Amino acid sequence: GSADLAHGGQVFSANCAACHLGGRNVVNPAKTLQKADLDQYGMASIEAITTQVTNGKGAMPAFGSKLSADDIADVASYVLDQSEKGWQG
Amino acid sequence: GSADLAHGGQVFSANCAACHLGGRNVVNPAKTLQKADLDQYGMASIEAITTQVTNGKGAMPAFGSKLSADDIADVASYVLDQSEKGWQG
Ligand code: HEC
Ligand code: HEC
Repeated sequence: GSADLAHGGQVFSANCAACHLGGRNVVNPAKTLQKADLDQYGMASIEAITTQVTNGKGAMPAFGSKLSADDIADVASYVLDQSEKGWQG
Repeated sequence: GSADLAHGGQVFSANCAACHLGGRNVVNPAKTLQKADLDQYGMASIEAITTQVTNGKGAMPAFGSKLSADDIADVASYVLDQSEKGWQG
């Protein structure tokens, strides 16, 4: 799949930063995008992130109608990369 | 439509309070459930609220498949009532 990290960061800024700026989670600080939280909840994979972005979960909206498959693959790759590098912001 | 306020408050607690506790908006503080904001954005009517709950908007998830139409009508009635009276919490 698509794994354009820089484009993923753009998708992230346009669609995810409202709730996950800097890798946080303003709606649920127990479920951030930080490595330990992704690991805790089985979310440290492209497949898991793609599914949740596409379909939504709980208070997280779905993005499948607004974003292309490549947009979602890119943002998933961006999230996982940032979690491995330690987020900033 | 259904206008069971106390049931609407239960729907609100289970589905909306993660983001709108006390009539606020943790994601976008310019778009709270306070009367002045609902009035400003044309959201101070039952159908405006039911439509946005049903379809989602921006970072707000959709609920149209997860809640019955009466649940959505009840939560809209609760939101309007609380907004007009003044929220607590
Ligand atoms: C606020 C309305 C959000 C938007 C915009 C985005 N996300 Fe989200 N995210 C939000 C919540 C409330 C949760 C927890 C959902 C639940 O009940 O389980 C999440 C969770 C995630 C996760 C998992 C994090 C973890 O388990 O620790 C990921 C990987 C994630 N969100 C990614 C993500 C993306 C890539 C977004 C933009 C397309 C995005 N989220 C937006 C709230 C919100
Ligand atoms: C966090 C993930 C949210 C959940 C859960 C609920 N809402 Fe929401 N709401 C949220 C956002 C980010 C916004 C702004 C959307 C935009 O881009 O315009 C809203 C907005 C509303 C409004 C309008 C408020 C206003 O115009 O001032 C209403 C009436 C509203 N939300 C109601 C509502 C209901 C009843 C919910 C539970 C079913 C609900 N919201 C959940 C974020 C979130």
